[PDB]
Amino acid sequence: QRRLKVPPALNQFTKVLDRASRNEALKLIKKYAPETRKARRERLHKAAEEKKKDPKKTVSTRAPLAVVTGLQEVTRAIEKKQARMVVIANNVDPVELVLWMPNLCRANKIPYAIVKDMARLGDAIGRKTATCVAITDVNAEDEATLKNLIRSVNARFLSRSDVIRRQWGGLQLSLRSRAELRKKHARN
Amino acid sequence: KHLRAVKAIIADLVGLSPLEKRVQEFLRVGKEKRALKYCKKRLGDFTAAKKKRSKMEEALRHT
Amino acid sequence: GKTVLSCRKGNGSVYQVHGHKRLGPAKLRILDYAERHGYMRGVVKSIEHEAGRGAALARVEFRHPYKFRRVKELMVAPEGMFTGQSVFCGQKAPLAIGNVLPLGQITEGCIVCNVEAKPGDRGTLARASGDYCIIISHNHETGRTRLKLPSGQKKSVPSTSRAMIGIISGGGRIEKPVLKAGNSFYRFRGKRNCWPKVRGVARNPVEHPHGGGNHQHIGHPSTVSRHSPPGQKVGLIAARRTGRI
Amino acid sequence: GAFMYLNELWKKKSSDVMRFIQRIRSWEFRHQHTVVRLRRPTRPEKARMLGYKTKQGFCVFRVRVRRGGRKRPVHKGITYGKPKTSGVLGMKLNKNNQAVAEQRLGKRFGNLRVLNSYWVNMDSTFKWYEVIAVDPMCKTIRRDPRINWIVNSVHKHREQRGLTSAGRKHRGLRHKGHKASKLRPSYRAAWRRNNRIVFLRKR
RNA sequence: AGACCUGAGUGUGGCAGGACUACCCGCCGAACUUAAGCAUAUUACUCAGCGGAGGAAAAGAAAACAACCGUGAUUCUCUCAGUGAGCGGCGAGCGAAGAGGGAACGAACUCGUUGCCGAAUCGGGUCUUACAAGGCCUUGAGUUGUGGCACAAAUAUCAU
RNA sequence: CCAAAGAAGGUGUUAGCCCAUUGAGCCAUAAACCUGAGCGCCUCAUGAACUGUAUUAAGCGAGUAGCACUGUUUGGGAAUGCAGUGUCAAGUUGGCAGGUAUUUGUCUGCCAAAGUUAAAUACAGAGUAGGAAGACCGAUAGCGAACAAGUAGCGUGAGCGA
RNA sequence: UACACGAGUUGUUCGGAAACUGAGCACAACGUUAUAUCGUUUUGUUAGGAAAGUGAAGGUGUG
RNA sequence: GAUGCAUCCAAGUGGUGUAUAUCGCAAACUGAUUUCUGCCCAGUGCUCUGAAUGUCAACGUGACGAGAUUCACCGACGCGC
RNA sequence: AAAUGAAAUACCACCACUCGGAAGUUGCUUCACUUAUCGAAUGAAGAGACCAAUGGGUUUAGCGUAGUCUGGCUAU
RNA sequence: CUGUAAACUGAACCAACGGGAUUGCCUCGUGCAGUUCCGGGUCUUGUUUCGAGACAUCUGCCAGAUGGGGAGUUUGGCU
RNA sequence: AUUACCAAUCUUUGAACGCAAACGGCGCAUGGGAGAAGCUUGUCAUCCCCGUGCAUGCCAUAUUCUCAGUGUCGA
Ligand SMILES: [Mg+2]
Ligand SMILES: [Mg+2]
Ligand SMILES: [Mg+2]
Ligand SMILES: [Mg+2]
Ligand SMILES: [Mg+2]
Ligand SMILES: [Mg+2]
Ligand SMILES: [Mg+2]
Ligand SMILES: [Mg+2]
Ligand SMILES: [Mg+2]
Ligand SMILES: [Mg+2]
Ligand SMILES: [Mg+2]
Ligand SMILES: [Mg+2]
Ligand SMILES: [Mg+2]
Ligand SMILES: [Mg+2]
Ligand SMILES: [Mg+2]
Ligand SMILES: [Mg+2]
Ligand SMILES: [Mg+2]
Ligand SMILES: [Mg+2]
Ligand SMILES: [Mg+2]
Ligand SMILES: [Mg+2]
Ligand SMILES: [Mg+2]
Ligand SMILES: [Mg+2]
Ligand SMILES: [Mg+2]
Ligand SMILES: [Mg+2]
Ligand SMILES: [Mg+2]
Ligand SMILES: [Mg+2]
Ligand SMILES: [Mg+2]
Ligand SMILES: [Mg+2]
Ligand SMILES: [Mg+2]
Ligand SMILES: [Mg+2]
Ligand SMILES: [Mg+2]
Ligand SMILES: [Mg+2]
Ligand SMILES: [Mg+2]
Ligand SMILES: [Mg+2]
Ligand SMILES: [Mg+2]
Ligand SMILES: [Mg+2]
Ligand SMILES: [Mg+2]
Ligand SMILES: [Mg+2]
Ligand SMILES: [Mg+2]
Repeated sequence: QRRLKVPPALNQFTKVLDRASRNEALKLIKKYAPETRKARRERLHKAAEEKKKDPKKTVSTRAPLAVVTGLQEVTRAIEKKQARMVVIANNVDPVELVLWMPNLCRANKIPYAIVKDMARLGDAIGRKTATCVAITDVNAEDEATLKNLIRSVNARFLSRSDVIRRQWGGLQLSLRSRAELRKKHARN
Repeated sequence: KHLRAVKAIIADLVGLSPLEKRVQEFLRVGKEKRALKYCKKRLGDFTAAKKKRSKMEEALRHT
Repeated sequence: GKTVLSCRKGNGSVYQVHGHKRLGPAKLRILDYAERHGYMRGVVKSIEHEAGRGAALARVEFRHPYKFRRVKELMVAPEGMFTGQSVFCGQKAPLAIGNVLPLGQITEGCIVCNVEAKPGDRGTLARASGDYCIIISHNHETGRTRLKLPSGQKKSVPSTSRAMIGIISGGGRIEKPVLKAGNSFYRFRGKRNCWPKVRGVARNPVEHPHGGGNHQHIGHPSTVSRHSPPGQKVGLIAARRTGRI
Repeated sequence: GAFMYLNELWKKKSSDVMRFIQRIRSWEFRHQHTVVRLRRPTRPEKARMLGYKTKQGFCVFRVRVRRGGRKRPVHKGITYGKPKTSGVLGMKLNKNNQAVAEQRLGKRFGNLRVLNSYWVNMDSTFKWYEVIAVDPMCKTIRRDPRINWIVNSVHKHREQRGLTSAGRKHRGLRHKGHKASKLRPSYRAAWRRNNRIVFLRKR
């Protein structure tokens, strides 16, 4: 898949963010990561402890604030246009499972981000791997760091939307069978 | 109405098949009285020949 | 009818080469790194006689380039090669009578036996007794040598193949007449099981296309088509020129 | 939703993008064994609709099937009797590759209850179906009523009898009306039904 | 110098094979015979052959029939019907279906999609009289989706 | 004598009475299977009157359906089903079925390409468990076998077989 | 050599195996097959990750 | 001349000659020496050749009809010669 | 709508043309690839790379030609 | 310039280091004791090595020829 | 005690599964139990019994039980 003529739709995933803001993008996803089955079960427990002592009609609780980290939950965050910007993984085994993700984004004008490893979108969240993280509404503690992240990333994916969809990858020959093609223009 | 959007965003990255590509090759340079002879032999029936030959000329005014 | 003796032979049941008193397959030393970027010396220690072959097989030992052993190679013996000759088979090898220096590096008009068609198959062509090839042309722009096979049919092979220098041993075997059916018995008992040859015209018209009749005659022309099915492709197969010249 | 987009990529299966994915993935498939255990299915959209949940006790295999018509097995290519049966190469096997695929996996892995299978790739030589299999004795499968049914013992080799959808294809089921008047419930149940010589007591 | 991915290795916990085969399900599959010959056909979608389950199997909840004043899963039965159907060297021969009277039948359901949820799931523990339609600890699977709920421009969905 | 004379057998010969039977019930038996639960609690969920109010997106299974070929199958005949290869959709402005092909229309039914599902139906093969019968055969018959019968014996063997 | 009854076969070293290879066979794997009970298989297997024989630090009675 | 030839197999990275390599393999015929082995290539066979020699296969191309279909054509290697 | 021979015009849908040039598909085709495929060898036992248009993008640094989310930037 | 090339002329044999670094030691000059690289040439987008190569063979299809190799069947009546 | 019924025992094999097989053969673990020479009245040397485990394939799984990969990435 380096030799062949990679179509301009699958090429999209081999032009990922650089390590410059990729760690920053993993910084947000990490601190807005979901609750780890232990702060989840003791969160909805204070939804009874301070409700059983409550008089009535007051148990109201929700997820404090996190990033949409599933896949069909992310997709709805895009279709709803409620995901402020989405992060996408470089590689997933059935590649078609996220192939269309960076294309319904500029359909709904969400800033998307193809990032270098799904194994690094898992460590931040908590799973092993993650196909795509969506970072929806955030608290004013961190509107500064992402408002730039959206800018640092659409400068790489939305600003490039025209050249992306016309971009045939691959055709990268060997160092053995293309230094040979260097030693013959040396014979010229 | 909303599923149709899903079939035009998935029809955007994916592009056209070697039929719809080779059909609009005929339909781009006359050959329309036979573009449906192509998209009938290839595409099975003849009622779905028009609904696609009519859909590639409706894809040509939208270059 | 029944299947014919020729057709009834690629089953290879009884009609299968014997090879129990044979040595291993006789072939050049494996084309490793050493026979490409240099040579390696090897001593000829034993010249045996594989039952069913007129050419002497010379047991050549080399050193194993990588382990510490002495790997032992069985090669067909070019004529003149004796026990203890210190054979060289590499790139920079000399061209004495028995060495295996590469084919595009041997001088032209030379005499080479045990040549190999593909670069590495360890010797195929010019390998029966007394047989040999003459190098005719090198094409250094193409990198392929045209050597003349011991059948007149001169072909082109790559200039990196290997080839011994000389004539295969046991030359002149085919000229001593057999004089008796018993010396043909012991020839094929080391070879496969095809002797005696019953003439298909002396067979019954169930076992062969020629057999039958009140007289022993081939009923229809012996020259059969190239395309003819097996069991019919008997006689003169696709004979393009027929009969005494 | 998430399904709508994967389902529509695969419907546009002949485009240059999907046919690139298949041209590289039909290439590793040609260097793997016939039957291959997968961790995840290649087509989660098409697997999860065919009754595949990503719980424990669910396993997915690629099975490779050689393409082209079956050749009648007659010694020497010689067939005897009426020339009805004279052909040797043009018979078609009356059982589609997907059923054969599903039945390869059954003979091999007797501890699994094959459930379904789906098309994953085909080159001009082979054809890979991912067969969705179930471990009928993983406690998860045991205590889950959506797929308890397959633990029952009438489903031991439903693949071997044409009870899977691919089998239900070549059994002429999947047409119900006047289109299967002799197919129902089977070729022989109808055959026994139409060719029994019934004898009422009082005639 | 680690995660993930793809694979291994044995440790545990299991399973499969074998028998039986009357019936049943899949594939395969003849020929003798009949046609006063015979090659289509018939025998026969049969025998043998391979495979696989059950106490029944299979089928089964309409991409069904009808053309009516409409019927309403499958199966079975009588019947339609040896057919004014039809297939057929239009020969020998072959040959169904709807409807109808019945048997049976409290027979219907659940995934995927969709929308709303998003780990409420699963498994290892543990605690309880074994309570695993529950408790409470668990990265151990799982977010590449386990599980929950709703069924239509028409309803009422949805929370205390 | 008989609610018992056929569950018609045994007994030295032809038995209602000599024997065994058989009966309408009872000590009821474990109430370890379940009959409606009469239940019994320990726990567990899930049923209603509802205050306000939303779902809206409808979409509902693709190398699938279809088509072409050629192979089979069928009463299915310008394809009944299937298979293989080539081809390969559509999206409820829909798809399939409406037994003569094609195009153009209408109408009617239905919503394939995922899944489970009792009963009625087939089978005396495991007689497994239990049996009941007969215008049947009556020892060359009836199973090959009324008996130490798939035995003795035969065959290199598959098998054959008194 | 029939029938009946009763007896009768003694192993560190003999033969065999444990323990060789030959013609050859073919379990596995792998492939193929609707299907295998098919084929490959020591002149060395397998798209192919196919194994304690040794050497060791540490553990252990006890001044 | 080995991506060979002969050949097996139901099929397969299967098998046989072949552990071989034209002093070989496969396939025929005649039948030891010696002695010669004549003429006939019309035929039917093998065999090459195919520029042009004459003609064809689906496929591909075109035009026709609303469309099933019609009428072609590419005459292409082959097959004639 | 007057007004021409062997030919009738301004609110212009468009079939009205020997040629000129590239684009774009397509066959024909050789040129070079190699990565599929193929064959062989091998216990997969030493493959190519000084070296800079060689491409990789070269986290870069600029030059035009640019396109822009309209201070991020990239594309050529 | 620009490339791996330190080897027998009728039977010899070649297989488990030199140095520098790191830690203490009889220490730091000298060293006794674990250890690391060097070399016997650093990285490879990277095929095991070649060779052919979008041609093949042959993967699958159809098609046309050929096809007693094989199969099935037939091979009238009169007299 | 006999008969009838309803928890065991259940040899060698055989799907047969440690390997083999015209071998009542051969191992590898793992206990325990004989027998003894040495040796300290008992204690385990080979030798020899008894029993379990050990086939392949597949599934699940392992408090972070070990690993491979010029697959992906990062410190
Ligand atoms: Mg003959
Ligand atoms: Mg002949
Ligand atoms: Mg495996
Ligand atoms: Mg596997
Ligand atoms: Mg695997
Ligand atoms: Mg995969
Ligand atoms: Mg798993
Ligand atoms: Mg069913
Ligand atoms: Mg019926
Ligand atoms: Mg994988
Ligand atoms: Mg792992
Ligand atoms: Mg185990
Ligand atoms: Mg088995
Ligand atoms: Mg079985
Ligand atoms: Mg007849
Ligand atoms: Mg029939
Ligand atoms: Mg049968
Ligand atoms: Mg059932
Ligand atoms: Mg009747
Ligand atoms: Mg019939
Ligand atoms: Mg009725
Ligand atoms: Mg779900
Ligand atoms: Mg009596
Ligand atoms: Mg539907
Ligand atoms: Mg028929
Ligand atoms: Mg088909
Ligand atoms: Mg359609
Ligand atoms: Mg219709
Ligand atoms: Mg129409
Ligand atoms: Mg219309
Ligand atoms: Mg259904
Ligand atoms: Mg008698
Ligand atoms: Mg006696
Ligand atoms: Mg076998
Ligand atoms: Mg005759
Ligand atoms: Mg065994
Ligand atoms: Mg388990
Ligand atoms: Mg580890
Ligand atoms: Mg790695």
